[PDB]
This record gives sequence, C-alpha cells and structure tokens, in this order.
Amino acid sequence: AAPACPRFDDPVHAAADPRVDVERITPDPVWRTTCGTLYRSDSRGPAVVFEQGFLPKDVIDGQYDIESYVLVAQPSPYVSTTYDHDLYKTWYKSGYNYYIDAPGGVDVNKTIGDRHKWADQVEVAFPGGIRTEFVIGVCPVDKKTRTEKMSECVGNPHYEPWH
Repeated sequence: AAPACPRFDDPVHAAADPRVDVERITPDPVWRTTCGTLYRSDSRGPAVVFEQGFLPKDVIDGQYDIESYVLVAQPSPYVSTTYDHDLYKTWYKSGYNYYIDAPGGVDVNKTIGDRHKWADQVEVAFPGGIRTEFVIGVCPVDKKTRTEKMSECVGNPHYEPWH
C-alpha cells in the first residue's frame, strides 16, 4: 500500500520564480496535497525546460485570478499542469508531454469547481512555476497519431526525487 505524501510548509516551495505573491491568488486556493506525477504539454524543448524549469509569463502584473486565467489565456503567475497523463492527446501542435513530480500547486477544480468549461483538463496551477529539480523528464509527441515517441523520452538530469 502506498504511503502518504510529504507536506511542505511553503505552498509555493516548487516555484521557479519566488516573487509570486500567494496572497494575491483568487479565489481562495485549494492546494494539492497529493504527489503523483503531473504532466504538461509544451512546445518548448527540453534543453530549455531542463535548464530553466517552467517559468511563468508574468508574476508581477499577470492575472492572479484562477477562474479568469483558466477561461481567457492571459499572461499569469501560473504554470499549468494536469493530473491526466493523456491530456497531450487533445493538445493541437504541442511537441512534448513533460512529466512533473512537484509538491503543491493549486487544484483548479477544487478551487473554482468542476462545472466550468475546462474542468476536463483536471488542471493544477503552479504559482511561480516549477523548478527544474521537480521536472522528471519528457516524451516527444507524434502529432499525426497523438502518441508518445517512447524511445525518444528523456530524463531531466536535474530531477531530484523527494519522496
């Protein structure tokens, strides 16, 4: 039987940009307390992501309201991930399925409900993004079949297991 997950005191321990202001998050965030693998579709290549982590577009002046950010894709302090390994299949054009093992994140559907138009994305929004140490690796995606090119997956040399 699997054990329970470590719980960090800092809700944005994972942040690649610690300037994120947690008190500006609206509505009141429901933080993810599980620690399973999460995923992110991204067209940016692993040489970049493994060096930088996932940095958010705008931690200072971006859109801190999660419902707004989910509905209308504005520069924000958040990096979006999903609980769903297979969500990459519904992404048009996104070259890679990144694998993430990071503490925390805001559980979108627990925070804004599961009846909004994108509830099927089962999103976890990371305020301040995600340091490279929490990015496990990546698999490229074959666009025409919407499948992972599993012999071309790559592990992140900077990944640091923590549980």
